[PDB]
Parts: sequence; C-alpha cells; structure tokens
Amino acid sequence: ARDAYIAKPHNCVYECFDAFSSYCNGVCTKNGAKSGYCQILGTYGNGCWCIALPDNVPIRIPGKCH
Repeated sequence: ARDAYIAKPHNCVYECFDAFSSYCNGVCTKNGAKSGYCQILGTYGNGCWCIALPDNVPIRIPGKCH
C-alpha cells in the first residue's frame, strides 16, 4: 500500500539524502499530495519512503532496481 525505499515508478532512488532540498519529498510531491521522506536503503546507501494508497499494485519487485 505504501513504498518503503522506492520513490520513483519502477526505478529506485540511488541514495536519498537529507530532505532539506525536499529531493525525496519532491519525487513524492509529483503526486500532488503523496507524502514521502528519506530513510535508509536497508544495508548500504539511503532509501526513499512514500506514503499513500494509489489505485493498487504498490510494489511489484523486491525493491531491487536496474
């Protein structure tokens, strides 16, 4: 229902940093209301967090991006 480390469609964020530049929120901002923040990727790097309940089909991949 929500994204954990992904903020872009089928692509993931290389490394979300401080949201001071609203970089992570900026990606979630495109929705026009969706809200997201930058957390940790999990192992190494950073991950973007986005909250909302689109029509459906939130995450279709283990979170790994090309």
